Amino acid sequence: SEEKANFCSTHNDEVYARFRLQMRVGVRHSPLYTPSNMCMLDIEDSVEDIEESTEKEYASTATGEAAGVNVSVALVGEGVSIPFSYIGLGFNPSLEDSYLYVNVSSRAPWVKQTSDLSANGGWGIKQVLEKELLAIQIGCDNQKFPENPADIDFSLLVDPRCVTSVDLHVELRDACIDYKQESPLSLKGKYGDGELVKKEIKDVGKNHNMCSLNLNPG
Amino acid sequence: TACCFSYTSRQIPDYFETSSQCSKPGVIFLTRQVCADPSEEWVQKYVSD
Ligand SMILES: *[C@@H]1O[C@H](CO)[C@@H](O[C@@H]2O[C@H](CO)[C@@H](O[C@@H]3O[C@H](CO)[C@@H](O)[C@H](O)[C@@H]3O)[C@H](O)[C@H]2NC(C)=O)[C@H](O)[C@H]1NC(C)=O
Ligand SMILES: *[C@@H]1O[C@H](CO)[C@@H](O[C@@H]2O[C@H](CO)[C@@H](O)[C@H](O)[C@H]2NC(C)=O)[C@H](O)[C@H]1NC(C)=O
Repeated sequence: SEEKANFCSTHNDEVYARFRLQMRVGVRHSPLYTPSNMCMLDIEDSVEDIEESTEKEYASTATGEAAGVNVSVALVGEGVSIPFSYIGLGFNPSLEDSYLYVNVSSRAPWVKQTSDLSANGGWGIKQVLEKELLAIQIGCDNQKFPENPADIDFSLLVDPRCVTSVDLHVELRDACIDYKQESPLSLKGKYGDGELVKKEIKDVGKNHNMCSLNLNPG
Repeated sequence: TACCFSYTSRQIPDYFETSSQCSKPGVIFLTRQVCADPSEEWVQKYVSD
């Protein structure tokens, strides 16, 4: 990018995290579901205390609800804030079984500098690596039914009544990795077929409703 | 009605038992709502239980 490279070049010595999640959720609806085009999006950031630790807990939490499915995606850091800036939904509003696509991306440092994790002899990196958690939860909200060190640490929790499948690719990496041979910060996470959803998600706008929330930069 | 598809590797620091048929077994832990396996952290639910 125009903004990007000229920034990255200016900070050879730094490490800025970048989080990306592409996720496809197999959806199905209840008999009573009533098609809707609605789409609810939120990104909210929390600070909590571990009294055990000196460190504070920083969670960035992205939520989206379309198609009767409600999705939560929380990235929980300990002493370190990786903040989300963008969430994208792609859904089909109909009653039929379909797929739901979720993008989540953290803030771009060239847009609004995150913290530099290399500092203090890499203090932050040891944190991300040692205690970073990814929590993804998926529910059929409001619906009523008839009755190794590179691997990201994620809990993936879902409701089988509306969720038929989940596949996702997720990455937590050095933002300027495209200008580095190595980076101490490079985390990967797959569930199901990630390499697929990473391609597929890049072109569902033809046959899906698409909503997106982007946070103010600055 | 939860069904856990991926657990957290790092046990830290009420409960549920996903064994309601389900795809897999698990312990959802209220804390977020984080997901677990059967290995050692059964301390918290079987040791602190
Ligand atoms: C997840 O993130 C990716 C990356 O931002 C999004 O990919 C983008 O997808 C759109 C449509 O899905 C592409 O649209 C482009 O413009 C016109 C639309 O009229 C289309 O005819 C072109 O052929 C072209 O596809 C865009 O190129 C694409 N960008 C990249 C880098 O892949 C995707 O929308 C996001 N998924 C969501 C919100 O579900
Ligand atoms: C999706 O939405 C449902 C309904 O909003 C959430 O489940 C309820 O959570 C409330 C408290 O917020 C509980 O008292 C209810 O017992 C829960 N179930 C129902 C059917 O109301 C659910 O947590 C949401 N899931 C996600 C991932 O956000």
